Amino acid sequence: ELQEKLIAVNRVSKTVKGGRIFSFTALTVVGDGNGRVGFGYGKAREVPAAIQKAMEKARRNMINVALNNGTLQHPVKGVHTGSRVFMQPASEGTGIIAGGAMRAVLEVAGVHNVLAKAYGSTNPINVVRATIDGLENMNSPEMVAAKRGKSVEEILG
Amino acid sequence: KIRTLQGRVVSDKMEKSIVVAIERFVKHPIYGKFIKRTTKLHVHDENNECGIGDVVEIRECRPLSKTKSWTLVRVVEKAV
Amino acid sequence: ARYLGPKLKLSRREGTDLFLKSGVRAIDTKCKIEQAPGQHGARKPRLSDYGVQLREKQKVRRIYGVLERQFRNYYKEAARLKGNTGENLLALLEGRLDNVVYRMGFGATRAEARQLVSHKAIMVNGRVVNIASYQVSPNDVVSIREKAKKQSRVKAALELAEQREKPTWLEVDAGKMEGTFKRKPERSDLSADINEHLIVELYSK
Amino acid sequence: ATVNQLVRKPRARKVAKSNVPALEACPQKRGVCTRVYTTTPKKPNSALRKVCRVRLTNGFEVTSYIGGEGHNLQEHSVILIRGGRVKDLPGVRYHTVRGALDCSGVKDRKQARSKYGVKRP
Amino acid sequence: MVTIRLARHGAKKRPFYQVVVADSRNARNGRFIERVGFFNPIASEKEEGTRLDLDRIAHWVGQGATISDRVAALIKEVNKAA
Amino acid sequence: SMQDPIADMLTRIRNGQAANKAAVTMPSSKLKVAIANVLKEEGFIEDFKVEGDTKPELELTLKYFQGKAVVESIQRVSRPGLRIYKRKDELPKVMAGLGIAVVSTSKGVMTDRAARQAGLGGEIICYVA
RNA sequence: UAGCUAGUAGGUGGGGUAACGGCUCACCUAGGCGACGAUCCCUAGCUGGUCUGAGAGGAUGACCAGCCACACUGGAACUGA
RNA sequence: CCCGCAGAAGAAGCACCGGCUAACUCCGUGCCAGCAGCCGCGGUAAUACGGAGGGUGCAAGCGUUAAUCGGAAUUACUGGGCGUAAAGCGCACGCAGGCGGUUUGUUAAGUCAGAUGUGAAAUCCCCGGGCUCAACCUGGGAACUGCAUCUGAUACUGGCAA
Ligand SMILES: [Mg+2]
Ligand SMILES: [Mg+2]
Ligand SMILES: [Mg+2]
Ligand SMILES: [Mg+2]
Ligand SMILES: [Mg+2]
Ligand SMILES: [Mg+2]
Ligand SMILES: [Mg+2]
Ligand SMILES: [Mg+2]
Ligand SMILES: [Mg+2]
Ligand SMILES: [Mg+2]
Ligand SMILES: [Mg+2]
Ligand SMILES: [Mg+2]
Ligand SMILES: [Mg+2]
Ligand SMILES: [Mg+2]
Ligand SMILES: [Mg+2]
Ligand SMILES: [Mg+2]
Ligand SMILES: [Mg+2]
Ligand SMILES: [Mg+2]
Ligand SMILES: [Mg+2]
Ligand SMILES: [Mg+2]
Ligand SMILES: [Mg+2]
Ligand SMILES: [Mg+2]
Ligand SMILES: [Mg+2]
Ligand SMILES: [Mg+2]
Ligand SMILES: [Mg+2]
Ligand SMILES: [Mg+2]
Ligand SMILES: [Mg+2]
Ligand SMILES: [Mg+2]
Ligand SMILES: [Mg+2]
Ligand SMILES: [Mg+2]
Ligand SMILES: [Mg+2]
Ligand SMILES: [Mg+2]
Ligand SMILES: [Mg+2]
Ligand SMILES: [Mg+2]
Ligand SMILES: [Mg+2]
Ligand SMILES: [Mg+2]
Ligand SMILES: [Mg+2]
Ligand SMILES: [Mg+2]
Ligand SMILES: [Mg+2]
Ligand SMILES: [Mg+2]
Ligand SMILES: [Mg+2]
Ligand SMILES: [Mg+2]
Ligand SMILES: [Mg+2]
Ligand SMILES: [Mg+2]
Ligand SMILES: [Mg+2]
Ligand SMILES: [Mg+2]
Ligand SMILES: [Mg+2]
Ligand SMILES: [Mg+2]
Ligand SMILES: [Mg+2]
Ligand SMILES: [Mg+2]
Ligand SMILES: [Mg+2]
Ligand SMILES: [Mg+2]
Ligand SMILES: [Mg+2]
Ligand SMILES: [Mg+2]
Ligand SMILES: [Mg+2]
Ligand SMILES: [Mg+2]
Ligand SMILES: [Mg+2]
Ligand SMILES: [Mg+2]
Ligand SMILES: [Mg+2]
Ligand SMILES: [Mg+2]
Ligand SMILES: [Mg+2]
Ligand SMILES: [Mg+2]
Ligand SMILES: [Mg+2]
Ligand SMILES: [Mg+2]
Ligand SMILES: [Mg+2]
Ligand SMILES: [Mg+2]
Ligand SMILES: [Mg+2]
Ligand SMILES: [Mg+2]
Repeated sequence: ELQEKLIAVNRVSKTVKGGRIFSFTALTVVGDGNGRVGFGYGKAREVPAAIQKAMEKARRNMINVALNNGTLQHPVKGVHTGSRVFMQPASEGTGIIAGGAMRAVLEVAGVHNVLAKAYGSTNPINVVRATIDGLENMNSPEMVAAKRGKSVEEILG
Repeated sequence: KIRTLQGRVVSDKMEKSIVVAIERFVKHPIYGKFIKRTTKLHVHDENNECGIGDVVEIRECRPLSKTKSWTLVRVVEKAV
Repeated sequence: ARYLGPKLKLSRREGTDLFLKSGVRAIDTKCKIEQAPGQHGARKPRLSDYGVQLREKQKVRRIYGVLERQFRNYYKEAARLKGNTGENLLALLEGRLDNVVYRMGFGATRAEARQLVSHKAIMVNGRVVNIASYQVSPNDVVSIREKAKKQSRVKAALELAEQREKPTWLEVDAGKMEGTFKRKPERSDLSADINEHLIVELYSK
Repeated sequence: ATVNQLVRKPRARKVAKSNVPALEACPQKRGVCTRVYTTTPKKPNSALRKVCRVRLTNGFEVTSYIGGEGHNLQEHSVILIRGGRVKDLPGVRYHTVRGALDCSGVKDRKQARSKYGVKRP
Repeated sequence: MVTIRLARHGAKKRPFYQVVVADSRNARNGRFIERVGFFNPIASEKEEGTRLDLDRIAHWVGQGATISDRVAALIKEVNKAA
Repeated sequence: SMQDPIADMLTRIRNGQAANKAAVTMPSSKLKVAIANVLKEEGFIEDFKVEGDTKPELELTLKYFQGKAVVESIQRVSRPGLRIYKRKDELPKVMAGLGIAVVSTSKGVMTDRAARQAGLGGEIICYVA
């Protein structure tokens, strides 16, 4: 269950006695397409080596997401650094209407149709963490039922 | 019933006429906060019945001057 | 109003076979398909996220023979209609008369079907229709008029339609050039290759 | 901030000034033209950029850039002005429309000829 | 004088008349009290052609309203027992 | 200087849950008990009392399911600086109807779910996720 | 733009108005408006709507429809429902 | 609107092709000539200038200009901030104003519920119908987020007595 993909690649510099040496930073997200997501950063001297190094981290750094059918449970914020991020569940129609970086993480997670918007800064690294902070936080009705110790139907209905 | 309006008097020093503020607690269109807005009418009264600083009931009627289309109905709670 | 240029050129740029120059012969093998869009055909494209959406839109346009102004109007109808926006886009395209006339087998190509519709040959529910864009409603009976019936272009073009998949949603008589459009086309019946999701993405932004 | 403060003084909307004072939302405007001349641009560029002062019909006195290679503009000659900064000559914030009125088309042009006002070959 | 007359809407060469209760001084298309059915001369034999709410006509003609030359013909067209 | 007492209650609940604290003492009231009972009845709080005659001290007893606290988020909506009264149909639903909004209606204080079915609106006191 | 205001603010009586009224007079009282923006200045026909927007809003008020205003510029009345 | 000939005959442009943004080479020129919506291209091997070929995008239109909103959560009510980025008055007192601990009353101003009248027609929206189709016209519905009055509800906020 791969469904791996690349959000952004970006070259970064160091500067030393001689001149300045350039490495590359990848940013990949992976998921099964059924409530499992994992971003992995990864950096290296060469570009294709950086994306493997990222993909290896992305597989291990995985988070579970309890989601309804093919969409979110409830509207959710998920702040991180300078990226606010908001995303609403939406109905069985439509598709993923969200920004790049924010919609790579959503489509591989397995949400088929959501509203979304990145406020604040839209740095690819931080907006991907912002989403995963949101999707980790996002609780389901089965969790909330057991949390209070009441009933699944009495809460929902 | 007759369409009256309650209100507190601001002044009565005009001879057979009285000015009355109607405090209306409407909310702000944009910002949602409830503001304490005022409406100063001129009102007719037979003799100097009502003084300064007291609640008064007022009715809409015929225009009887330049301004002053409202008219007194009765007094409720006199001046302190 | 129409393309009227090199039609097999459009298929190499897109990659897949668009049925533009399907015609009498079954398979082409006469253009270096896939690996020669133009002069710089050997150039492997990077192909961005906006690219793949545009390539998918332009494919569905060039197959059905529709321009962007009229195509974007189908999207505006598709959004307002019920169900799924993606499934409606393609359902409205398949409901065109020039497309139905092609799918019945009264035209080797869709452009030939378009010309057949436009030149007073096609007739539906006892009424002549010139418009390729004519939205064919459920439960109709498209047919050819008796003056232009059994002309040289239609009889040869109907023999081609035996090799074709032949839709389930419509039925053809084949003897007297008489068709019967029955129900609205389903997603799973046709194509199973052109992606709708990417075209919905292009227009939503 | 503070909802009471906003009731007392509402949100003042930033009235962003227009780039091009040609006035009354006009697409283009006539210009009598005075002093056709060359000028040097800012730092990384270096050239002799062709430009003219334009006595506009409404009363304004603006510089306008003369696009294309070569021109018929001199001393007077009535021209048409559209909007658009050059971003190189500081002060120049308009473009002469090539083709309209006494400003002729660019000589011997093939590609992009609506811009530069040239007819078919 | 209130009068029941046609309003004339629809496209060029394709008229559609909104029969309507209006004051004589007000323009054809302009101000009215209330619309009271319609008329379509280019309808032909099909489902719909002409409709005219006869209950509201009793409220106006009974009180004091004239009926125009064409609207008087459509009250004869709709009939009382035909 | 102590303008909203109800917000102060909801901070003590929020800040008690952050500190992993068992019980939360505070000055009592009519409206405090009404809110505290609605939170208990649905199941954010696990029991409470109102011990005191002259100077009453309402103490709550906060709930914890895992290491995580039960009250995820709790905020004042209809603060005294800006009163927020919603109508029957315009009543909110917190977390798409799996959290609650405490709403002071004409038939006493109750949840937003109960206010819909009872058929009336009111002052929305606080959202509770 | 911080004070404006003397038929100005109210009363009694007379005249006038299709109609009530400082509408207008005579006398009487000394008010009235004003920081929840009077006065002064600049700009502007107003609405149903239009365009835009996830919506809140923002902008706008060509065409169709309602209301107002004006008719060479400044006045006045006559005629008449 | 319908047939009747006639012959492909009379009927295709114009943006763009360095990143943003779909599409590349070759000559000419050499911080010149010029381009430019933003970054920026040109100093003798230019994908950005001029031409040529080739492509891409729209097509009886296409681009440029101007104008409004959007994106702009860049006036933030929904929905921002103020240690160092722009931003806590130098510090107090204080009238008007905003806000106000707690328990009983009691009204019903706010608030909430219901009901009736109205919110012109068109427009918008949905299901139809009519022009060969569409735009266009058009039937009915919903809506017109409102305002008024009238009857209740008393938790909350206000008024009022302790
Ligand atoms: Mg060292
Ligand atoms: Mg920013
Ligand atoms: Mg009453
Ligand atoms: Mg009342
Ligand atoms: Mg056209
Ligand atoms: Mg050919
Ligand atoms: Mg959109
Ligand atoms: Mg220089
Ligand atoms: Mg009139
Ligand atoms: Mg007839
Ligand atoms: Mg209501
Ligand atoms: Mg008269
Ligand atoms: Mg008067
Ligand atoms: Mg809209
Ligand atoms: Mg929109
Ligand atoms: Mg917005
Ligand atoms: Mg306006
Ligand atoms: Mg006009
Ligand atoms: Mg006209
Ligand atoms: Mg007119
Ligand atoms: Mg009037
Ligand atoms: Mg008037
Ligand atoms: Mg006049
Ligand atoms: Mg007049
Ligand atoms: Mg005139
Ligand atoms: Mg005159
Ligand atoms: Mg005159
Ligand atoms: Mg005059
Ligand atoms: Mg007479
Ligand atoms: Mg003909
Ligand atoms: Mg012929
Ligand atoms: Mg021939
Ligand atoms: Mg022949
Ligand atoms: Mg030709
Ligand atoms: Mg030189
Ligand atoms: Mg070089
Ligand atoms: Mg070269
Ligand atoms: Mg070029
Ligand atoms: Mg070309
Ligand atoms: Mg244009
Ligand atoms: Mg803007
Ligand atoms: Mg904004
Ligand atoms: Mg705010
Ligand atoms: Mg900020
Ligand atoms: Mg500094
Ligand atoms: Mg600072
Ligand atoms: Mg300070
Ligand atoms: Mg200080
Ligand atoms: Mg200050
Ligand atoms: Mg005070
Ligand atoms: Mg107070
Ligand atoms: Mg209190
Ligand atoms: Mg209290
Ligand atoms: Mg009572
Ligand atoms: Mg009330
Ligand atoms: Mg009210
Ligand atoms: Mg009500
Ligand atoms: Mg209406
Ligand atoms: Mg329709
Ligand atoms: Mg039809
Ligand atoms: Mg139809
Ligand atoms: Mg229309
Ligand atoms: Mg209609
Ligand atoms: Mg209607
Ligand atoms: Mg209704
Ligand atoms: Mg009681
Ligand atoms: Mg009470
Ligand atoms: Mg009370």
